[PDB]
Amino acid sequence: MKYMITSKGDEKSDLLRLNMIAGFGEYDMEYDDVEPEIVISIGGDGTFLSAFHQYEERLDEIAFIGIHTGHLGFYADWRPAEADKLVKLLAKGEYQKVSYPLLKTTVKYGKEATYLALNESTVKSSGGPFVVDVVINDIHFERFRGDGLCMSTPSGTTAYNKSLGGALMHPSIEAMQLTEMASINNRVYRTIGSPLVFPKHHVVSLQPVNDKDFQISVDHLSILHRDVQEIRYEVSAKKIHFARFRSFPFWRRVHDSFIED
Amino acid sequence: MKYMITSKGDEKSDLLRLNMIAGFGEYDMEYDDVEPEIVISIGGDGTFLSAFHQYEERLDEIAFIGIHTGHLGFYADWRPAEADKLVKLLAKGEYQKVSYPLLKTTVKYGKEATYLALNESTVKSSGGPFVVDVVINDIHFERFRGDGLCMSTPSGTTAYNKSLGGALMHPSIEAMQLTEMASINNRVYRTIGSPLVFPKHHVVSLQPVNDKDFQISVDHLSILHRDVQEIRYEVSAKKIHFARFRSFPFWRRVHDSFIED
Amino acid sequence: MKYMITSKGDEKSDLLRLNMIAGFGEYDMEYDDVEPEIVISIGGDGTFLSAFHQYEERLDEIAFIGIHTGHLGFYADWRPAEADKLVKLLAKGEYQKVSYPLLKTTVKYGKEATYLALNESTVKSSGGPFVVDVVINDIHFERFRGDGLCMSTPSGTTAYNKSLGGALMHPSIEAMQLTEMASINNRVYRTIGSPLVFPKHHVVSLQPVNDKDFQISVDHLSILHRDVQEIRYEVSAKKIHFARFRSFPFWRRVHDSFIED
Amino acid sequence: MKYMITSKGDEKSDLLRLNMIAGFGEYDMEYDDVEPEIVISIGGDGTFLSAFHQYEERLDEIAFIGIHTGHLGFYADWRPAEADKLVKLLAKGEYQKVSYPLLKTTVKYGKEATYLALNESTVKSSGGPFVVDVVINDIHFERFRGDGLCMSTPSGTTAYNKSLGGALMHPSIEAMQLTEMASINNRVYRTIGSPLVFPKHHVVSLQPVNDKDFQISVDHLSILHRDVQEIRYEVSAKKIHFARFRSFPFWRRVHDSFIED
Ligand SMILES: Cc1nc2c(N)ncnc2n1CCO
Ligand SMILES: Cc1nc2c(N)ncnc2n1CCO
Ligand SMILES: Cc1nc2c(N)ncnc2n1CCO
Ligand SMILES: Cc1nc2c(N)ncnc2n1CCO
Repeated sequence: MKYMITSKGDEKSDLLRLNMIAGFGEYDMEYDDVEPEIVISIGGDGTFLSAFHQYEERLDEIAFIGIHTGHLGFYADWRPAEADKLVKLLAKGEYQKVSYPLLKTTVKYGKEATYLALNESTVKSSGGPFVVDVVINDIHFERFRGDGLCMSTPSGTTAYNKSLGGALMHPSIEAMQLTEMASINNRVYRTIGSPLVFPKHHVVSLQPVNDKDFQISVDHLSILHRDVQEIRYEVSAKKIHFARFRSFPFWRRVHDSFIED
Repeated sequence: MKYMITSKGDEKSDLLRLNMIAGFGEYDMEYDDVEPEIVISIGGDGTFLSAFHQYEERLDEIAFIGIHTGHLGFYADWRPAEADKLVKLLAKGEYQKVSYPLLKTTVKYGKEATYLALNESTVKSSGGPFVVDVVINDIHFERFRGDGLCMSTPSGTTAYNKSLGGALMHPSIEAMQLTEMASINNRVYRTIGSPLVFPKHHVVSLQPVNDKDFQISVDHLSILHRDVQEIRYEVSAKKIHFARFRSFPFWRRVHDSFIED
Repeated sequence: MKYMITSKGDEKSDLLRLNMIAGFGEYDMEYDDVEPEIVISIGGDGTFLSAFHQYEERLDEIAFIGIHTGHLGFYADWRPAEADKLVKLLAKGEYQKVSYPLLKTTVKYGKEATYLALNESTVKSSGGPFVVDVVINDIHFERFRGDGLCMSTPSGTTAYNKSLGGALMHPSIEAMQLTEMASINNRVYRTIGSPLVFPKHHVVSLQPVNDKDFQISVDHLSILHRDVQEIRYEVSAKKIHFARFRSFPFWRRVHDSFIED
Repeated sequence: MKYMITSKGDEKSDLLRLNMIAGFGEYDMEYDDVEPEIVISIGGDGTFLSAFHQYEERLDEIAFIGIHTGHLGFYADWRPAEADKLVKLLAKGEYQKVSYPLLKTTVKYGKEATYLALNESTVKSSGGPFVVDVVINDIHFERFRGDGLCMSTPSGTTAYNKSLGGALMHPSIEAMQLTEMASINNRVYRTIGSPLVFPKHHVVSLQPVNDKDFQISVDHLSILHRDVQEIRYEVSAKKIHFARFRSFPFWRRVHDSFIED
């Protein structure tokens, strides 16, 4: 079927791309980077992240695959030596697909803007103090003061979420996790401190107290939004689909990345 | 139908119990503490915990209710002033039921012993050093050295799990969370550090490295087990059933307990 | 002697200032905000912080006093009701002085710039990834990757240092404490994680690995420095001098601010 | 002069001991394990710890040296290959001595008992809940509820203190650090959470609220004390003296143990 391949841009990732394309030339596979059904990422998890956001409007028609030319990644989790076996099983098809949950972020102004995140979305101040009221399912939960907040996907829990003390969630759990950044807790300002894991259909909204300008990141895209009235987090109805050609368990992927390999 | 009421044992909880029983006497309600369908706990979350383990072999035939004579609890979450309205709606029936996940703990010896936990199960050393190999789904994940480990239910995340840095999970998520106690991480011993959230059907097993004696707790029951070969954690197939007479959201219950009320 | 008074600028702090000045008019006290020997801060700890940096070149000739028109502060630690008793004991003199350690920050370019910090100095990235080599006493200690680093004074440990997990140090200890911000620790990048407390004459230097641009803060002053070659931290030879008119222990000040008052 | 050598008891540590003794036989050195002036520990930090407590009543007449037959230790910080160069410089004398601060622990009953700690002293419950009032310099600081408390020496900060989130202090700082174990913080029970670093002459006392029985550890000695009325912590007037034959900085020792070697 139709396929395309992105590359980190360095020498080793470009040459591995040209080899798979040539290998794909020996099968009924059409290269099409406009309406592809297979998207192969060669490089790292960041290269995978860019491939995800390049085709985030066609998520239900694509099965992603990641190849890591460097260290092992949680998304680019196949060694370059498996490329020739990869193009082989990709051309036959009949493979199985695995789906991971995504995070929807809505930004309301004085107008709206929606985004999808494969890892996490963070909110910080535009320079001054960061103060937001945290509203869970329309119930005011807390007034947060500190550096910022981070809402992570399940598979995103191994990224920025881990550095903030968040838990690692298996990606089969449809949920989202909220962690704090350098919260100030004293006699008069109190946060929950613990990370919070929210299930599907739970809406977490951040509302400004004074400053209405926040530096909002979604994966590696960080944009200063101005005159913000609300930031809404919830598990997305959309899922990212992976092509599965063998068994590489998430917990094993966690072990290899943080314990030793 | 059949019902029973447990009490913390102090004066205020005993008198509230006798009042509900007398109120129940005005309805078609038979007091039966052998095969009850309604179990009312009056006191605190600990009183609720004892009521749970008193009838853990009849979990599918019972809807639990907790009344807090002291501070608000996550299980005993109804004020004593709601007792007369409680006995009223309990007698009519037609109420809705809410189910929370439970944790199964299996202990293997040189023989087996199984337990159910409403909050958490912890493992510690019998005095010496605590060292276990952590095996997730038959894959060796890590060798843990430290004070001990804690596997928490979703609703149990607000108890001991919270004190160890674990996240707070909404109890509609069928999962279990593993946290570390004072892990030693250096050049040669490394743990994941982050809490781990496991979905249904994921089996986490602890295996001894040297000492085969561990102090194992299950909720408030702590027993020294000897000649242990394995400790297996997994989400239980059984669930605890609550009677729901109005709306008291979990996140609201979290706010009232840790932010302010 | 010579004195001056700064104010937060709001109504209550301005009027308390005019009252103390009028009270000072009944004594041999000359108002001089150019070469003062007494500097009174009325407002909050931030107002005190501005008063410190306004006269940081005359630190050895000044005894500072802070009055809090709002909540209790660690520097502005005297209630407005003590103002008339304050001006009284300040005019007589013969009071005792207390000294707190300060932090010296040196920035080297491709040129040098030095600063003094009463609370802390932080280093972060100019947008991209923050990576620095940490060199303690000319010995390379670690390569830090994460959000940033914070070096705190003893009295500054109750501010940003506390939010990052740092310890609270009694200000009679001449030392400085370094804490991490959202460090990434995996198989290939490892930080110490624990906060580090350095004594006098220990030099901690940060050196760039790739990006030479860092957003450096010193108390509430945050400046983007460009083409940076080194950042040097060490306990300053200078100390801030407080006027002591009664006993308000630091640990008591910690209790009142974080436990309850 | 007079000297003695302790050994871990395994084969490699025993043989290295007999070699140094034979090497000492070529010098004016008398083996005396009753009134030694040199105490050499061969094994690990635990072997060093036992050597410290074996001669804790003669601390001012002894210069300790540690040799690690296994991994590098913070006290046993000299490789076995340096033994022949060690016995050489030890016999000549004229070496320099380095002193580290120690922690004094006093236990009051309904009678008193005092102890010295090279690493730390911990207090925990005898099975039930651990609740103590924390009194700093006769001022009630907090009511602690949780697993227990740990007061660490400067050099002890790299041991149990590190696992609890405490900071690493350079041992030239005469101070002690208090850390919390799994504290419960909610609406009604609040602890400081942050570790606390106390200077010389600051007295930290723990007082029972209900249970008067506590499991108290001092380094590796753990004893159940009964009918306890008070536990007093303070920096000891005594110091441990090390023989210094070259330069092995503490921060370098920290790097080798936790970063990589
Ligand atoms: C892009 C990315 N996604 C990640 C993830 N889900 N878990 C761990 N690491 C990750 N990275 C590398 C930058 O943090
Ligand atoms: C018995 C109990 N269960 C709890 C829970 N699930 N969350 C918070 N607190 C709890 N308690 C009180 C003792 O910790
Ligand atoms: C200006 C300031 N200094 C502080 C300090 N040393 N400890 C706690 N709080 C402090 N504040 C208030 C802003 O954090
Ligand atoms: C006996 C000992 N003392 C230590 C110390 N001061 N720092 C790190 N590790 C240490 N050990 C080994 C057991 O934790």
